[PDB]
Amino acid sequence: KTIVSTQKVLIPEGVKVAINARKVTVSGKYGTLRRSFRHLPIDIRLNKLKKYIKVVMWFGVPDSLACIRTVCTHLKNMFTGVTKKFLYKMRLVHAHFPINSNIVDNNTRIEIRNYLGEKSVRFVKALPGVVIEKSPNVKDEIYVSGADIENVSLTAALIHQSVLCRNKDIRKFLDGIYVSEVTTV
Amino acid sequence: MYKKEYVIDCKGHLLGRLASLIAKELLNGQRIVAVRCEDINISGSLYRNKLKYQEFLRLRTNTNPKKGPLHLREPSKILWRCVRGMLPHKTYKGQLALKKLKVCVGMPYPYDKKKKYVLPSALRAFRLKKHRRYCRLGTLSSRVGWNYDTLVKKNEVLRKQVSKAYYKKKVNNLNEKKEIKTEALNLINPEQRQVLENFGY
Amino acid sequence: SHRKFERPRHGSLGFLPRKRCKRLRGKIRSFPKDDKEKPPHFTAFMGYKAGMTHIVREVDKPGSKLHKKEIVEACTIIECAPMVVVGIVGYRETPKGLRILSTVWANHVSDEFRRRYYKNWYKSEKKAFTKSLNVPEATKNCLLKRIEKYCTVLRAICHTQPSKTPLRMKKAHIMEVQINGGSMKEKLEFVKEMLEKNLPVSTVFNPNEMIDVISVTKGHGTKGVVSRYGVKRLPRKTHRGLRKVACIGAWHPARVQFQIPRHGQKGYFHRTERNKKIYRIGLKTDKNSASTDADITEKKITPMGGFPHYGVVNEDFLLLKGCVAGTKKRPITLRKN
Amino acid sequence: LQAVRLYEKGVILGYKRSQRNQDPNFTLISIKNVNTKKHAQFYVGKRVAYVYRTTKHHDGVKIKCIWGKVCRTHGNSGVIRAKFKTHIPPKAFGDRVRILMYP
RNA sequence: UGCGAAGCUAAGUCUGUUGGAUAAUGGCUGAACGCCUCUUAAGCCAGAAACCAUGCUGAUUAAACAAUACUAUCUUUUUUGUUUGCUAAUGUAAAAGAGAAAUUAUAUAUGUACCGGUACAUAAAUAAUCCUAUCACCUUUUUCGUGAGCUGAGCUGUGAGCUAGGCAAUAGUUCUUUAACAACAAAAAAGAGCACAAACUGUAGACGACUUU
RNA sequence: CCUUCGAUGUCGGCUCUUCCUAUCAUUGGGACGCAGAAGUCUCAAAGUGUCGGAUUGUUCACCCGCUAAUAGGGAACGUGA
RNA sequence: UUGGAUAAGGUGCCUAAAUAUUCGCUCAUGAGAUCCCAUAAAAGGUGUUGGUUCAUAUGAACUAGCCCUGAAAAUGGAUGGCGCUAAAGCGGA
RNA sequence: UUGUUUUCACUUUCUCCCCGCACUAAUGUGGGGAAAACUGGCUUUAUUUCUUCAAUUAUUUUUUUUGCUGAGGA
Repeated sequence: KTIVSTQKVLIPEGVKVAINARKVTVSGKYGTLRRSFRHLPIDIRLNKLKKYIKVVMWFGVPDSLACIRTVCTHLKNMFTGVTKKFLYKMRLVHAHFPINSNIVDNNTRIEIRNYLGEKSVRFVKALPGVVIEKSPNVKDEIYVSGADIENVSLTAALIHQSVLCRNKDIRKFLDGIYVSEVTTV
Repeated sequence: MYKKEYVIDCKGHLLGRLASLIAKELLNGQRIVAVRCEDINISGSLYRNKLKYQEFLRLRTNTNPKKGPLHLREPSKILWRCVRGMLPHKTYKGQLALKKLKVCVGMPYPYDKKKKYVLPSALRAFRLKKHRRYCRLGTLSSRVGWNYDTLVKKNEVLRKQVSKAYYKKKVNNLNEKKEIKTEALNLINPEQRQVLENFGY
Repeated sequence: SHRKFERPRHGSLGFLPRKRCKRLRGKIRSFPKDDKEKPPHFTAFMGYKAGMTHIVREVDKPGSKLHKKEIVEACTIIECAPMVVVGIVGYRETPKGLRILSTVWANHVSDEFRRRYYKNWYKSEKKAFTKSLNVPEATKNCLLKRIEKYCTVLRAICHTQPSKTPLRMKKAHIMEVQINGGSMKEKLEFVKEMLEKNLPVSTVFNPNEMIDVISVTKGHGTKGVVSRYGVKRLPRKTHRGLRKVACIGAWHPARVQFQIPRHGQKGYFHRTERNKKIYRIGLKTDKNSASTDADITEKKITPMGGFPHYGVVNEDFLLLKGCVAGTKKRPITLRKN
Repeated sequence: LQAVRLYEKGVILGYKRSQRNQDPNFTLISIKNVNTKKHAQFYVGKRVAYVYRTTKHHDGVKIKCIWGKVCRTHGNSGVIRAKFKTHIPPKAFGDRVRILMYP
């Protein structure tokens, strides 16, 4: 256990940042960045002509010395993601009924049907400003995108858990909505 | 302790520590008016304090709940009951001390413009580790059935606007009173001038 | 030890204490809620015991065994001696509850309404509402401006007129009826035209909606447990009578719990009846209002032989689902859902 | 203006007691601006006046004073023990007392 | 024998709601440990007849309170006092300068100007501060502000001053420094209806109470 | 054998109320040697409900049925002014 | 009886005296809290820290403080109560 | 069956240089070397009031402000 713990980030050349009250204000290409991190003890060193962010924790004992690691990889991935959109790789899955999609209202209020033949209404949402839309290459694929790591990630997270059935063995009943890989624009 | 009455802003104050300080003041004989009791903080998770209040709620006289412990879900009443638990309310002197206390949510009419004092020995920022969990008495009361939290907030924002405007007037009054001091000074005789300067006035 | 055979408790604990109601009218605890999107209209009405009868109908619920075949139903036809709107009350929200800012009275107040403020009207000087109705319009404009600026709930003080009914009572019944709608700035105009006249129902009361009834049940004085809570009668061999509860509690707690049925007052209770859907609109004078084009006879709301223990009905009619609590001549309050 | 003060304010706490046991010979008194034992020691020889008012006259006056003096400090938070000619009545707990500047 | 109004009565008819956080589970990120990794790391969501509300019943369960309507000779200043059961009349849980209006964040906030962002100031023992106290009296030279009466403005009064003058305190060493607030009584000056009972009712009822005329 | 022998009315049933959960059914779940059914193990949960009878003084029991289930208990072996 | 000073025990309020100083540990969706004393075990623990042991700043195996599971009962309920987490808890000084 | 001695490795720096050449938390840093030694210690000189002369113990002499008590009557 020791006193100064910090990482020297390498700020991407395609962004421009600033700091105030543990509220970092950044501008990339797609837009501007801020977030509330007031749950953690965090200080910042910053440069702009010479650049690089340093998020520093003082007297960080190891239980919370991993808050830093989280944010240090997280924000470093944040600017990269907002520059180059983060693209996971999800396949709509079906063993018997090829999935019915009624995508009403411009990527907002997505619908799911043809999943065990209930023929009822179901709809799970996502984040605003994040797209999870059909890939014209294959009908069984919906490409996700976005600018934030969490933006591209909850929009792939909230979906696997939305239309689950009852009284079927997953070892043989292989129904699901899969998410496999991550790529970029 | 030696004032006619002390008005205490309960925002950001830990419930038990605040109650102990208030109870000792009341027992010594100082009248206390506690305002904004819905912003009192309690250490421990909101779910923890929720469980504690449900344990309190399931508690009642089986024969006749009318006689049972009244639960008093308003945050001001919660602070009042906590204070009462820290003084001998069964005695005459303890009852007088209990009645010498007033508790409010928000700031009612005769507390817009008297000074609100703060007990730093009970402030969350000085009594709780930043990485540790705390709750808010207004939220806890709303979870256990107070349902007046939003109205208190909307009244509080109007109070904030009124206070903002009147403080903005007061600072202009104060800086004008300061700039008239400047040439009230150099027109004063040197022997008084020197005394005022060297004694920091 | 445990009971050998379980059975649900006698009576409901949600209607305690089973004591006499403090009033005769049916008071409303809660009015229907309001929303921002919705437009501004009326909220409730009132009247006297009007009649809860059948009316022949036909199901259309897909998959019933009756459906196309004729059915008989049960609902109520309601009474409206036109209520007179005489006052306005403004309420504003506070952490201590919803509190009156002020009430404004109409420039001219009836005598039936004035009679309610007295216990011996015949011997009085009839001085009530004599110098408070000649105030200038300036105070009205100076405080109704505050009403919209500070108050969030608006109610109209209305009163019945028993002189249009066979009641012996001459005092009017007084109540307040909320007003519902959306945004406050659309209420100032709408609360400025109907502030003196009497109340025609058809403005809001419309087919295919739900309303509720509230009143005071009949009185039966003191009655035993067998009638108050419907407890099991004891066997005929019982020594000191059989119309009682055998065990009124275990040894411990060494007290009688409040859940034990006991002798006491039954009836003359305060009750609200829910889920009554309104169905039809009608009048008092018109002749083709109650019957239909399938029957085309001649008759209306009018009764026959005289209403036993009531008299004759000469006011408006409608149609609403349900049946109603209370005795004859009892004031009944009609709320919406 | 008028009515010069030249005395320090105090409040009569209870007697010199333990838990569930009292010694009415000494009464605890808290002084206005003292919060430490070292500062409380500054007032030792000083006389203490408990000035109260009665419902009716006793010498043509409605005011009676009983006299005492601070004997020692109590605790380390600026509370003193005072000994009076007669024991302070418990109805006077929380009342105002004068720590006079003499001797 | 019968119905058996109505009453009472079921063995009949009528009626018997939607909102919040919410366990396991699944996840976002991602360390410890190069990298994997629901967190025996940190921060964020999906989600039950249970819970709390909503709704309903009481509310002398709060010795609770509000608005309204009418009425009761009634209400404001001054002086002296409150040192047959009665017919003048006083009580303090706390006066001694009881002095003090931003809001907020605690790993910094607050202002001002621009479009939460920018820039600049302010703040960081912060009440360890600031504000208010004694210059009596009278006389004279006058100065600047607020109210009565008067037509942005003249006069009087008031508050604060400036110049100059001469004028007071004394009770023997302290026994509380009789100094606050509120009330009351007397004397002066000014202005300013109803309920119970009774009869009736029976929507009520052991009696009270309740509903009525 | 600690209290009660200048007396605490000693079985069962009937009636009535409340409480516990070690949950029988109902609610929402996880697992299965789980295709579906029907079930078995298990989690959060005590809100609601847990019956009609033949024999026997019986508790206990055992049959006939219905049910969705006919779960286990406490309250001075709850309850004899 | 009058003063002084203490024992046992305490000093957040109830309750007289420390929201004392100083160093660590602990977060509990049933934390813990003074002999007698008012219950708790076997079995599971890569959080902390000092460890101890061996393998070429590099892995495990143990070990032990606190915390958690194990840990279910009947009127409503008791570290004595309130409450307490930069402790008012645990182990010292 | 021990004493005894010898061997090297250490410390001050805002010293400086070079490499990463800014990679520093800084008005520098990670690595390799030169510097004197403004650090320091050592031996002296007259002084301890320019500035320390402490802490503990033993042995002594006082001092500030004050609470309570006054038996007796030779």
